[PDB]
Amino acid sequence: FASLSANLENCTSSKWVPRGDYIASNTDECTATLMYAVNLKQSGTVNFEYYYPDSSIIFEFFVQNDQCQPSRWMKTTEKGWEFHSVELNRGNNVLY
Amino acid sequence: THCPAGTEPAVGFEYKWWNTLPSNMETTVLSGINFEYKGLTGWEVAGDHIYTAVGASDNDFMILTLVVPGFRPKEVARITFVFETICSVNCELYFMVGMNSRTNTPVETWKGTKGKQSYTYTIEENATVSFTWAFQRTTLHETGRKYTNDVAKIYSINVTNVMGGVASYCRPCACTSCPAGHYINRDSGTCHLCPSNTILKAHQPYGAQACVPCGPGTKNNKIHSLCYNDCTFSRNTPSRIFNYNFSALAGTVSLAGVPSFTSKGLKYFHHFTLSLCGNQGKKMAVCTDNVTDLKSVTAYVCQVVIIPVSSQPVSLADRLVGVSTDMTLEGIVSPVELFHPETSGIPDIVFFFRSNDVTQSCSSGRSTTIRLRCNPMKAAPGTLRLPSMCSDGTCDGCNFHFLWESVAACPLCSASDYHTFVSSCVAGIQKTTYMWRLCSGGISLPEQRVTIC
Amino acid sequence: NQGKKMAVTAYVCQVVIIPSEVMGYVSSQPVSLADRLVGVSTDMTLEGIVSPVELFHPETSGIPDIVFFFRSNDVTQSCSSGRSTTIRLRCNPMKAAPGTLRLPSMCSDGTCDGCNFHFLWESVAACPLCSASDYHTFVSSCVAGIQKTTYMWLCSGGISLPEQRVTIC
Amino acid sequence: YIASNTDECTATLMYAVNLKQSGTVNFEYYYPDSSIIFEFFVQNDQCQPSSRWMWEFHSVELNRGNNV
Ligand SMILES: *[C@@H]1O[C@H](CO)[C@@H](O[C@@H]2O[C@H](CO)[C@@H](O)[C@H](O)[C@H]2NC(C)=O)[C@H](O)[C@H]1NC(C)=O
Ligand SMILES: *[C@@H]1O[C@H](CO)[C@@H](O)[C@H](O)[C@H]1NC(C)=O
Ligand SMILES: *[C@@H]1O[C@H](CO)[C@@H](O)[C@H](O)[C@H]1NC(C)=O
Ligand SMILES: *[C@@H]1O[C@H](CO)[C@@H](O)[C@H](O)[C@H]1NC(C)=O
Repeated sequence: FASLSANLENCTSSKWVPRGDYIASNTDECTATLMYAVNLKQSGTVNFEYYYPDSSIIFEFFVQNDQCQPSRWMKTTEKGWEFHSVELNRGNNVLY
Repeated sequence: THCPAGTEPAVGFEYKWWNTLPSNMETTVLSGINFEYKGLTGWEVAGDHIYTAVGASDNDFMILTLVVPGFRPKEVARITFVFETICSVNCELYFMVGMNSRTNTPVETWKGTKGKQSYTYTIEENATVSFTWAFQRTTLHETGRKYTNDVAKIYSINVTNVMGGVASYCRPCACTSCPAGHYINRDSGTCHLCPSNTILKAHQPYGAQACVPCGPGTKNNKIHSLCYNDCTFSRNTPSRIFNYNFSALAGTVSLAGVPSFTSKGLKYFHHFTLSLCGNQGKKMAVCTDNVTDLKSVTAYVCQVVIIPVSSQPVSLADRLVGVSTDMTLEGIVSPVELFHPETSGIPDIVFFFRSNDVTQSCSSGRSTTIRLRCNPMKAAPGTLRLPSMCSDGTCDGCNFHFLWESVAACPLCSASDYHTFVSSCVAGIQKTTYMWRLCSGGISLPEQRVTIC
Repeated sequence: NQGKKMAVTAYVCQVVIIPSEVMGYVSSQPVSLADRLVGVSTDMTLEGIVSPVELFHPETSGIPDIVFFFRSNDVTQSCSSGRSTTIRLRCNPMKAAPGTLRLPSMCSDGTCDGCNFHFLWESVAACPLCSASDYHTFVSSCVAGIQKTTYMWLCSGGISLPEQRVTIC
Repeated sequence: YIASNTDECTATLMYAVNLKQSGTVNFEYYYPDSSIIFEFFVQNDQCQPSSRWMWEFHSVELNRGNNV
């Protein structure tokens, strides 16, 4: 995992922090990207549980594909943690 | 006791005691550590007041959710709470409102220890609304339930215009809805009309006490919901009568300040949509949440801050205060020290429109001040310039003020205003030419005429 | 600037620029438009060069419009006669700004002629310097022992507005 | 050879090759006129920029990632 954090236009100290059993997003105004570069040898999917408490902070989960070629926004979650899943191809997909 | 047939059938919720928990409200615990529904008993009734019970940890949220399906007939429902907090530190009351079963949004979030107070909320439109009061004893996480003193007391809950509820109090009525402009009155026995230039309030039905006359320089709307501005103000002066015109200012304008960087690199700038008058009292200047679509507030002046987008919309002009050239009107003044002295030098005009919403930061409520000026060199139909000292206009905290300059703002000059340059009868010739000496519009410039002497 | 054409060096510079943000960052096709001076006068024609006055709207003031001519030395296949630039000068009283240069509406690019590039400039200073007898006279005559002499004004600058004086009749 | 588009249109020639070892790319490019600009870069395994602009001879360095 690469926890790249950059100012959108210091927030370098603000990034996705491993809070505990769950990771936590930065509360302040900055772009904190959590990126994973995994080479899927077979067609597969990704299943992760995401908590969306408030609409103040937006959540984006797009897996850029093998050629770097790129519905990205995740809807709000109420009550439970909810469940998300997208399809992935055989290319070197890089989750963000 | 049975409500009299004269009074309208009104049903409301009032729980001054908690010997028996109302069926509408249910208790639930969300553990702070794992952010999952524990299914515990968050709040324990004490007969008189309801308080937060101790769960697995004090960081866990104590949720008490009350759900109403609809509202029985933009302040259709005014819910009022009496919250008393004996909490010590890290005391949050996440009062959330779900409009039409949407994601819960915290309208107000009190912080720290607070005494008993009354808070009112506005339901913009009829829908399913759930009031959830979330309490967190401590923001920091510590092992053990060492903090049970932090308990929030809510011993009074009042809900207005509820569907399928008990009739805790019945409001009066004459029972058909009187036409707009007629105050509902039960003792009179017939639909009685309010006096002219008066607006009636529906919150207090009986009598004309809620029917309040309009302010200076205003006209009543046919609906009597809010006063209307004629856009032409006429005041008396010893020299003559001054008739300031603002007809061209009815249309909305888009003026925003320079972007300002935050503590971080993010930048923002405030943009207000101002509708001075006209449109038969319709305040259609609304700010929506376009960024959310990837709500809207109706007011003459609309507040929205947009980043390089559409967020934080709050109404600024809901109730009309008054319209006159005097600085003060109903105890509301504008920061004239920020506005530069005008070049023309005529007495400046100021318009006042106060928003109904009251927040913690604005105890007196949101009152909006609009300063009107006239400048001869402003050949454009309108040049709205923001105050230089307060670029955002929020330096006062509750008074948002802009500066408008246009040629039409000058008073309508009378007949004797134009300078006279009539020539006298010498050598058998005389010339009579008239031209203006601050005048606006009026009769055209009279032409010269020749006559023998 | 003592004849210095620092705006290629020419009084009028031609450059078409694409948006820089669309490209991802712009300055291309530079050609001089004003290398040789043709003439300066209010007449439409000067040394066989005229401006498309039909494109320019009639001015509000109504005074005879001024036109400046500066021809570029470069000669191309498309422009056999060479590049000649025409600049139309106008004066408008309501133009309180120091200068408002407005492009011709009919020819937005200004290259419809093929060799004549024309813009329209409007400013208060373009009006002629009015003489002494220009301001309107409104002197009052001697009746009842009182007379008033007040003078007031298309004029530009000049002597300040004279003040009124009182004298017995 | 392969020819670029003479139009004012963004046409990209992309190759996604997985280098099991660090290596280089050696290609010959012709630049007759400056009207059409040439851009050649390598994007590493985390889609990321690893200079950008350019019969002559050209060569750049590549990493062990899935260079594109
Ligand atoms: C919602 O409305 C539009 C939709 O994109 C955006 O604001 C306008 O964007 C257009 C496109 O450049 C501009 O020409 C307009 O000037 C913008 N409106 C204003 C008032 O400046 C934006 O996404 C959202 N804007 C608002 C005000 O909600
Ligand atoms: C800029 O960012 C660096 C990186 O964390 C930080 O150490 C520094 O304090 C920042 N500068 C500020 C906050 O002025
Ligand atoms: C809520 O307060 C209003 C304020 O006048 C009152 O009229 C109403 O009766 C109250 N609600 C109940 C259920 O009593
Ligand atoms: C309010 O909306 C609810 C549905 O959300 C509906 O059942 C109810 O009838 C509405 N109240 C009216 C129309 O007065």
